[PDB]
Amino acid sequence: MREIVHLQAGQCGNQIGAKFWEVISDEHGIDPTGTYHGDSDLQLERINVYYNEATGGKYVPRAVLVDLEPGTMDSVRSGPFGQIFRPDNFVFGQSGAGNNWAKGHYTEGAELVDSVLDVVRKEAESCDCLQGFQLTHSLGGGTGSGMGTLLISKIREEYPDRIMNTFSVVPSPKVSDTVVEPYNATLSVHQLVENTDETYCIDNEALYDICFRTLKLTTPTYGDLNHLVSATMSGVTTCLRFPGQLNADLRKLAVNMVPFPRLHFFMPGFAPLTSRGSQQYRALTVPELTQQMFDAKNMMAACDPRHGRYLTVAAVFRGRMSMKEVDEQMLNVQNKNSSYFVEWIPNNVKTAVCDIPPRGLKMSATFIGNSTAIQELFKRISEQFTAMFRRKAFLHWYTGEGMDEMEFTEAESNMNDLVSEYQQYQDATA
Amino acid sequence: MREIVHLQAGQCGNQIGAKFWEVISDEHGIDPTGTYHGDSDLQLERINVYYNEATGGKYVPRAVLVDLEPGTMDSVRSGPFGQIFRPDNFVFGQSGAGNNWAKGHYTEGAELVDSVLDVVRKEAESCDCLQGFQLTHSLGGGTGSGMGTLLISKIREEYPDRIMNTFSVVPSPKVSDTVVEPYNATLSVHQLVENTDETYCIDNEALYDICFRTLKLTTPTYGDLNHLVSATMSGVTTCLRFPGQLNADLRKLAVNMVPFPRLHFFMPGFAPLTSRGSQQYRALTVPELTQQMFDAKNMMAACDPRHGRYLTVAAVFRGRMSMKEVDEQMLNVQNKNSSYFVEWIPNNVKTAVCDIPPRGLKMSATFIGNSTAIQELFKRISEQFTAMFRRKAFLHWYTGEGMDEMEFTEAESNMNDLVSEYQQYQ
Amino acid sequence: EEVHKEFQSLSVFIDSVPKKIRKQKLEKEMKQLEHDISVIEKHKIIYIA
Amino acid sequence: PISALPAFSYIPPRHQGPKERSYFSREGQTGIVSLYDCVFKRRLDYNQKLHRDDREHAKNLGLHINEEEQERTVPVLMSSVYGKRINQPIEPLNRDYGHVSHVKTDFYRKNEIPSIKGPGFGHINP
Amino acid sequence: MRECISIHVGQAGVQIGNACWELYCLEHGIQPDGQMPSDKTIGGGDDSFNTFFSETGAGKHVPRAVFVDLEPTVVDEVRTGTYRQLFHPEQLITGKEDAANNYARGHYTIGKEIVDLVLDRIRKLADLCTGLQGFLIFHSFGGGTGSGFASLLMERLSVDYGKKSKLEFAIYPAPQVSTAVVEPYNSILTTHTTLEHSDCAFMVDNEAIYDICRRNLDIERPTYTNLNRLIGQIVSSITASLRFDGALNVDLTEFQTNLVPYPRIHFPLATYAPVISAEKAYHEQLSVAEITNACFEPANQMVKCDPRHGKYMACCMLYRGDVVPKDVNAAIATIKTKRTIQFVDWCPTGFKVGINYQPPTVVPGGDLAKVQRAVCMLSNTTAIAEAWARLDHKFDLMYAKRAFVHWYVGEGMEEGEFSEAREDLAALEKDYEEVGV
Amino acid sequence: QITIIPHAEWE
Ligand SMILES: Nc1nc2c(ncn2[C@@H]2O[C@H](COP(=O)(O)OP(=O)(O)OP(=O)(O)O)[C@@H](O)[C@H]2O)c(=O)[nH]1
Ligand SMILES: Nc1nc2c(ncn2[C@@H]2O[C@H](COP(=O)(O)OP(=O)(O)O)[C@@H](O)[C@H]2O)c(=O)[nH]1
Ligand SMILES: Nc1nc2c(ncn2[C@@H]2O[C@H](COP(=O)(O)OP(=O)(O)O)[C@@H](O)[C@H]2O)c(=O)[nH]1
Ligand SMILES: [Mg+2]
Repeated sequence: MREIVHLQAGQCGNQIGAKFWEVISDEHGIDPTGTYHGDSDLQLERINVYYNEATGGKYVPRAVLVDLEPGTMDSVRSGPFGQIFRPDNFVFGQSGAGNNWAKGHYTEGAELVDSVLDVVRKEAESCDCLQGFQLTHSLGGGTGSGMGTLLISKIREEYPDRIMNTFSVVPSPKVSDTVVEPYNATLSVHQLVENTDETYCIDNEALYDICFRTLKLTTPTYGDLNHLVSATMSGVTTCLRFPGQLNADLRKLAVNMVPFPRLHFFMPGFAPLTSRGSQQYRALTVPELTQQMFDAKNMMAACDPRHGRYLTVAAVFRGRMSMKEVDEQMLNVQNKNSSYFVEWIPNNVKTAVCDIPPRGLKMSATFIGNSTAIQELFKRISEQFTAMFRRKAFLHWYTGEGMDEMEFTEAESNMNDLVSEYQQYQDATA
Repeated sequence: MREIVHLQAGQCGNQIGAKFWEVISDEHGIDPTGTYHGDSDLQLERINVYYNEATGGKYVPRAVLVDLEPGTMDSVRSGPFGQIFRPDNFVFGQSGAGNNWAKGHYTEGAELVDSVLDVVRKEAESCDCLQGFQLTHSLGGGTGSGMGTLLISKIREEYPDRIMNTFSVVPSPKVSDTVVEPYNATLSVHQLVENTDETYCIDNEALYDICFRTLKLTTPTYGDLNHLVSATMSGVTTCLRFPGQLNADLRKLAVNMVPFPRLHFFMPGFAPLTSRGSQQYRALTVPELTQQMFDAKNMMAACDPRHGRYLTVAAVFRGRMSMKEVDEQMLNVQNKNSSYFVEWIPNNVKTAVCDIPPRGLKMSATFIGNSTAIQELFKRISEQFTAMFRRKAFLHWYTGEGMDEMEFTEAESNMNDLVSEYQQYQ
Repeated sequence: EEVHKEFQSLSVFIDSVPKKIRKQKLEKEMKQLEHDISVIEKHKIIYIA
Repeated sequence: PISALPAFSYIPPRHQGPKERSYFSREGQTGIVSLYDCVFKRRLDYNQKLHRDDREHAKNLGLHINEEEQERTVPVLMSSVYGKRINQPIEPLNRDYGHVSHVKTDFYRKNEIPSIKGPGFGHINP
Repeated sequence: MRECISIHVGQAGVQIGNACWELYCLEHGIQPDGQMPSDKTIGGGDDSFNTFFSETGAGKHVPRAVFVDLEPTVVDEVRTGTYRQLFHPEQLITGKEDAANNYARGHYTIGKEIVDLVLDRIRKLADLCTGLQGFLIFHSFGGGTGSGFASLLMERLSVDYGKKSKLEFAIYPAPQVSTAVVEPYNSILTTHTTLEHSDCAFMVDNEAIYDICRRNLDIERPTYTNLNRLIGQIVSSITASLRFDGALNVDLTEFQTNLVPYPRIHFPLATYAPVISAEKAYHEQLSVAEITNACFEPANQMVKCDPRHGKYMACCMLYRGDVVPKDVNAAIATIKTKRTIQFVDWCPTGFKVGINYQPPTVVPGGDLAKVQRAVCMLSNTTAIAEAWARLDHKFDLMYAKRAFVHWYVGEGMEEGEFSEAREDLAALEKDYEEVGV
Repeated sequence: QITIIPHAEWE
């Protein structure tokens, strides 16, 4: 009826997808075996949006897990919810790309994209009415930054009308673990802006800052980051999964969120994040939820929104509640921070409601923002990329894969033009 | 609806504020857990002036605790009622001031002030209608006499209409534990006079004096000093929290004690301070308290009101009586000691009665008076400060903070101007 | 409570490593006890072997 | 410590003994027997009368102060003093001197147009 | 049909309303719920309880009062009192912050927030009433709200209702005992509006009821509630002609005409008789001559002034209970044949006699013993102006040195209003002197 | 609608 197909690319994408499937299996009450043991009827009413039926009352995740290295599949299969995934959904090559975007995109991607397209077509013709594709990768990988964009191109050719959204892990300038990371970033961002309906930019440095200060965990593993990303990805589609006072979906948020096709980059945020010390002294209310989602520290991205202007804001609420506190609070948060919102769009805030709370909690809120500050991180990727490219460094690995010299120039030109129009939309008069 | 934010700076103010939060918890019925075990539901009607609410009937104090040293933080953190406060309200620095005012006020001040505004803001929009601010510090420290003068400077710009009251502790020359004390005090009094609606001066030496003679306790610790201060603060706000025959608030008095904006230093007093063996030979009657706060020995500061003229006088009674005799005793003492009152203001005394009595004694009254005796307190500081400043002793520490020498002369000039106009009003 | 009161008695600024480990010991007990009371509230009937 | 133990401070948690050892009466429990239930078992619903869930009894919900004043033999609230002993009997009310509107109760009627038809059953027999 | 509207403002107004509405409800038989045990049906007097109460759809009786305070607790104690369901909820009007003994704050800064709300409420009660007689408005000169908000509200009501009469009952600051130090400023600034926007006012000082309650009633320890009971009994004596029939019923306009010789002279003094306790009432026979002689004693005046130092201009007797016009005539002849009592040369006949039937009742927890007859006296005389003179002296000693001026100035009024009001009060005292000539 | 716990867990 309204299905979602979960694409999972690279090591980072594979891990966050495993965590996300774990979280939504917890919400829908699915054991690691495959049976349903939840209590409420509504826990199994729209289960068919992530789960495909199998004999014996089983449910299989509707995900495609792709990697050029077979190693991460062993870890995924050895995870807690490891045997829930169908073995035929695993698509793996024999050798990776070694953080090489060109190797991921052109040389070694060409053999595996056929298998990915085969399994994706089988999955797509499974569901009767498919809402679209939801992909998880990192722009600093070899495969997710590489062959993932190629898959995005092929799928955007195959199914033009379906909504596709990318929960993309963006590298930070402060903390970096790869040197050709700017190369992969500038060769990927061009693909995302050419065919992407919405991108959600997640940054590990910002997630680590959240771990340091907001929750105060001493040893933040990557499981914490993947749990937070899973919470965000659930909160995006809770309204589609469950009934609410004011229902919505991916198209509901996207059509309302994209004033112009070139602007589709969004920063996410999760409201109820408090330390175990902080749980004792708190009055859990929509006021405090709004304060926590509107403070810029809680932001999941590496950009402070106070240096830009919030183009548009969407809030999806989870749990039972009364609309009036929300409407007055979005109104007054529009009123006080008048400078941080644009003047050419009245009522920059769009709200959606779902009645069913997340498991283990009563209230929650997910914030999706389009603001001007996100062009900062793009300009810093440009500052790194031009400084590395001016000396013609690290290019022989790419040039051995058979592409020209002009693709870097056109990608840099494209992202420069994007930040140019972004800044001109910042500087606009009503 | 009518709220108070209780700031907390310095080691002195933190222990004073810790004692205060214990006492009023024992008036509204809050356990160290933080639940309401109270018997009267009148105890739980107006608890939102001091306390914020949380899930499950939890009451958290509206106090922002600040100090430049985290060590004193652990002490109140280890106190009996240390468990009610919110750790987010615990904001503190790493290096102390070493009892240097310019270090607090300027050098180590800029970093930690920004953090404390956010929480002070955060409590402010939590309340719908905030009456004003409460802050406890000592005028001899490095933070409370330092930072504390900086905090009140910013909030008066940010909340001009709101009333700010300060239970500032004033050093004594007879018993002194600081030698740069005249330097930090003279640079503090200038900050209060330009921005303060009302100030209370409290001296530890007279608090020791009351314990030695009025109470005759063998070993008065600092805990007994803090409670006596604390009971006065509860006596200020008892009419705000609980209804009484002639209700009042902090603004009912505020307009009533200030004839001119420069004069806001007052004489807090507590009425039922009796020795231990005296309770046997006693019969609790209203004139007994009337005789009790109008002796200067009950005064908690270090100046004799018999050496000045009482400008304004307040006696806020707490407990159930009737108003007829207390007006007579108001009128009796005004006609008797006419010389020590000013002539240009007939009816110098303002009275208020709140019905709810304190726990442990039926009868309690709080005396707040503005008299000319306080001018004997600033003059004694200038007698010390000028001796320091004439030889420029202890100057390199303050001069090491980058501040000029002009600030010393203006602060003396302002306090000399203050006592000059205070003298012309005598 | 005693675990959380101990958690409450804890120092706000935790710079030392032997502090940083003794935070976790409580949380290991804290998660355990919360888990046990959660499952016994699920049903009033306890059919056990 | 023992020397740091205070000289006169004796204040327990604010609970009183018997009704004799209180300015008030009717001692009762806190109402909560486990702070785990207090902290964790919070309420999923929101009450519409209250604007803040924390302000549970902001509009005097489930509080019986008037009942407690009538229970206790003396009015602690001094405004509760002015009306307490109305329940005691007072001089019977005198009523015979008070205005009554004969003009409106007799001259002015509602309807029934009596003059036109008189075919009524059991009437005009004075 | 005779109806009167209460505008009680201030803590004093609210407490006086408490006392008065208790007195009215026990006078008429209203239970605290709002249902009398027998309404209409068994007999029933419709005209008896519609001067103060109004009928609702469920047959409940609503008081015709407005309680206004800028501080919450004084009205919150009523909202939680035994008459919570008797009063109307929207009738009780509160504010978040008060004037804090500032006429300027209660007049220009804080009053304008809720002035529209109180005036719409008053318009609703005026809609409810069919024939409105007047507004009884209760306040004090000392309190900031009770001065500033009262002045602004009655200056609004003057243009809202040109003819509908206004009876101002207010607490006058006492000569010696005082509960504030900024009260002379507020009283002086209130006096302008009380002169220009009133028809009859009853400024009373607390010390007189203190000394009367001590001397006659033998209570060594008086409280505010006893004073409030006495004031409520005075108001009930005033309204007895509207509530219950009499041989000579007197409407409010009757004594308004027969108490005000000149438009600027509208400040009478009220007295009540008899005020005795039960133990002494055991022994003393009570008659018309004795009670009317008790009325003329200067020690029984509710205002600290000696009428022997002035001259009576007009006097209104309101007899109540079992009284007989022959005894009234004998008493008035006895009074007129006294040299100590003086009258102006332009008033050979200076008396307005009214007589009712129903005796005053006694309030539970009250102080007065039951007496089958009673009387109230409203005397317009010139001995009152010395209180204004001493208040002017106190204000002048305040104003020579500009004390407490900065509070008002920072509020934002213009300073020569102080001297303007001083000049107006000097002119009023001069006019009283001219009539005394 | 019944809790089931293992013996080791219960111990
Ligand atoms: N007779 C009488 N006088 C009262 C009573 N209550 C207050 N007053 C007088 O009112 C004066 C002050 O005004 P209040 O009514 O108390 O307060 P307010 O009118 O709300 O004005 P603010 O004080 O500014 O809040 C005092 O000086 C009292 O003498 C009362 O119950 N009976
Ligand atoms: N937030 C987050 N990032 C991860 C995780 N695992 C890997 N990454 C990021 O992924 C990047 C490496 O991606 P890579 O393995 O080369 O992708 P691939 O080449 O497509 O397989 C690193 O910079 C990591 O920061 C994870 O669990 N969480
Ligand atoms: N009354 C009282 N005074 C105290 C107490 N503790 C400390 N003081 C005073 O505080 C002063 C020292 O303050 P300090 O710690 O330097 O303040 P800070 O620099 O602002 O932190 C001393 O002169 C003491 O007399 C207390 O418990 N009660
Ligand atoms: Mg008042």
